[PDB]
Amino acid sequence: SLLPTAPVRIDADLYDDLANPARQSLYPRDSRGFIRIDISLRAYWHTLFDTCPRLLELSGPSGGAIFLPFMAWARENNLAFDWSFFLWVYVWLQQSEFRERLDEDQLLPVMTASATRWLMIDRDIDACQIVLGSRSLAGAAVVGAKIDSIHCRLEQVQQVAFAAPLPLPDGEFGYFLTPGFEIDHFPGWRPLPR
Amino acid sequence: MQIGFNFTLTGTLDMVQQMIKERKIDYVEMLIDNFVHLPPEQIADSFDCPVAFHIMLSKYLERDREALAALGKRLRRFIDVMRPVYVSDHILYFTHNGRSLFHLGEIDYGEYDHVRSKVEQWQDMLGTRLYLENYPSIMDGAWDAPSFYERLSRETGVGVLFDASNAICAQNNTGAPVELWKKIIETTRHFHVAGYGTAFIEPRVKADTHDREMAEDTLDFLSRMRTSFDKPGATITYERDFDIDYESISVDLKRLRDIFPCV
Ligand SMILES: [Fe+3]
Ligand SMILES: [Fe+3]
Ligand SMILES: [Fe+3]
Repeated sequence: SLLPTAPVRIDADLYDDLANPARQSLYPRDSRGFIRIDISLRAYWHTLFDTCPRLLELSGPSGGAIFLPFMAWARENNLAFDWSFFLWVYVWLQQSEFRERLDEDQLLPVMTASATRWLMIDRDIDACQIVLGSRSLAGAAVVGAKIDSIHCRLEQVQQVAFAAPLPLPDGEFGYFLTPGFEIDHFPGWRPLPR
Repeated sequence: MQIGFNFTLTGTLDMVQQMIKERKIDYVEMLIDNFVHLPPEQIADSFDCPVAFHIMLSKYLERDREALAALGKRLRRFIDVMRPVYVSDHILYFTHNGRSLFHLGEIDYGEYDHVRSKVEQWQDMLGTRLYLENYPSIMDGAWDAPSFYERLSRETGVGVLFDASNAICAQNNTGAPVELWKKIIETTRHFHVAGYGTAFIEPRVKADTHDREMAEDTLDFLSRMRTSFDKPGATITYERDFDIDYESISVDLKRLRDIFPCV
């Protein structure tokens, strides 16, 4: 009735393989470790595609043609799967078989998704907004602001236009953080973490 | 038994205030580190009842000390303004070799010395007694966990926030009976319960999703041992993080009141 933990015993045995779709097969299919890894893989899958459904138009409904090579490429470049997760999927897409089908309609969802993830999970008390820039988004940025009022009806992520031209980032993307909820300085773009 | 509900999203404010008016819950449990940039008085004035604190992303087992201390200081101020009935956090594994897990890991309970020293540091920063929640185990750490939490509580003075449905997940997944937790259940005042789902590819493996009505074996658990759960000052937070639907929540809230009547 229970599923055998099979060649392992505890979660710590599986840590290294929780984000690796290629090594999942190495566990017996009827084993608990195979299931545990599968719940983890699906968390990554749904975090990517539930938030940015238009990416499935690129890959098809299974998402396999993005998800499998991107997860392999993420391990290769030792990506952190931090708030910039979605931005790094877009970077991968730019060198992928899908590179010709990227437009503003794919770009803005992944920028919103990363600004949203930053403002939901970052715990730096001293940073209240993230500002995201892109070479494919001239003169604007995507700003994610932590909640500072229980009674806001504005979305926590907005697109904001700058009156003074903004330098294009060196990479596809750049970011900076602000203390408090204004943009009263441009310190220059930082490159994506990791 | 007081019955609580967890507040995580600001868009659920009007619903939670409705549950307070209709006397469906008696306190609100804040996922408080979601709100560390709000004015603390605005939260206190939003809920016409006591509150309690649940900390999700302190990551106190791994976070660097400077960022951890700043978060602690901010939370200490929230504790002064709102006087939460209790303050609680987790024993979770968030990051493997610099890579964030999106489905959080069960710590290895062999690592007691590491967890002990981190717990003491974080409890010290918060300035109050900390309660630590059990994990909805999938792998066989479920068998180690009760003895681990009792030792940890003895040596550091933390309390245990006992999540009944996480333990039922652990039992369904690993065989570890929920009776292993009897001593902790008769000790702590503070409890959690929620619905759980299943792994998409294996219905026998239970996932702690908080998106669903409480299962029958979770309800038998609470009912079978209602005198062990219920105490002076006992509280139980119902958790609903997804499909946050007013009417389904009210079914589960009423079923808890059926099990734990007011007098
Ligand atoms: Fe929790
Ligand atoms: Fe819980
Ligand atoms: Fe739970």
